[PDB]
Amino acid sequence: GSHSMRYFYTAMSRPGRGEPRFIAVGYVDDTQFVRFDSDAASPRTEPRAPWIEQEGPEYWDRNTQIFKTNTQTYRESLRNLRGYYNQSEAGSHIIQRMYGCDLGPDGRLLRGHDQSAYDGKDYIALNEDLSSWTAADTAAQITQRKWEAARVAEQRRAYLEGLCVEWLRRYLENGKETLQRADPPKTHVTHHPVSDHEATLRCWALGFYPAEITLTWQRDGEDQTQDTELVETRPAGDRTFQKWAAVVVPSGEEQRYTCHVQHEGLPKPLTLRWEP
Amino acid sequence: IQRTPKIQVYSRHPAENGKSNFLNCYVSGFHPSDIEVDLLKNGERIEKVEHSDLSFSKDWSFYLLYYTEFTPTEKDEYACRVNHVTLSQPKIVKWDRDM
Amino acid sequence: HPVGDADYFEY
Repeated sequence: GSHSMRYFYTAMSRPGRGEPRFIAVGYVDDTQFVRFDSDAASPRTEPRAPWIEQEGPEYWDRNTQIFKTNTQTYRESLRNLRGYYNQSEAGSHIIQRMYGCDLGPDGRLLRGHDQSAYDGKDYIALNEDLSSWTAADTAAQITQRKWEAARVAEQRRAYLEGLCVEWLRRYLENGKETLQRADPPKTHVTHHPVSDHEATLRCWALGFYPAEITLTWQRDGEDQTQDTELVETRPAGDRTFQKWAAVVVPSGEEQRYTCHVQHEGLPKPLTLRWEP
Repeated sequence: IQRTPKIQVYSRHPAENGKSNFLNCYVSGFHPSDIEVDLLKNGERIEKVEHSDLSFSKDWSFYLLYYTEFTPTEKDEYACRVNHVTLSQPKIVKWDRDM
Repeated sequence: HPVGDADYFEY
């Protein structure tokens, strides 16, 4: 199917507690594969998935050089943004960056991304054309001018259409037994009375990968969007994910309710009901 | 501005008393990234808890998984205790095997 | 593999 690579950078200032922390993690789809943390006893790029371990010394050294350099440039950038917003030196602030490439089911580039935020708000993003920028405010317009002057977009475009896709393809092949395996959800419906007159039906999906899934309840074949309690999809810790959806129904009316499950790993979409 | 953590407490595998498993606390949707998470057994902090590397969602909010091996029993109580700048006092969420 | 930068890249 479709696949993506992303790097996520977080740079956090902490006045009075040393220099800003820089952390980078890399993902293919829902699988992390590398980390770097400037706070580590010996900051270096470390593998986080077995299929990346086969990369040579030059790969690790090159990654580490890049993240060490970013640690320094992001510290300068934090200073710069503090100034752009006329902020005092007393507060802690965060720059986040997420970038990478998306491939379609044929393996060709679907689109690229290079997005930044400041204190959790959109700051600047590379447009889908990979040639122009969208700045959130007049501070970000200053970054935009700097990046335009330095032809940054042209360099991101080269990476996103080139190395990004090339490496993602390599990782997909090297990790094909996991990265290209969809594990379908194991499902069941539970029943718990909440009173004499109502009961909870909870539809469970466990052990699935990737995280993308759709869980809905219908009553008489009609979507119950407003009445359904849906927890956020959550990691199990073994690569797989979990989710449930719950509905409170009148006792006696249980068979009017159906749980529907869509997941990439499913030969056919599931329809489930409570089985007393 | 700031976003308060969502918190879920749950096991890696379906819970079976007497069978070793993993107790998870997943915190998400929060900003900024500093957060304190403890797993509790009968009210006491569990010592050797591990956690995932800091990452974030498309909306820029952070998420982390805290976990440790545990063996559920009938009477032992487990919970997750979370503090964040958005919280005036630590929040406690109890482990419920049907949740 | 992550992307590189020109020397002295900054926001």
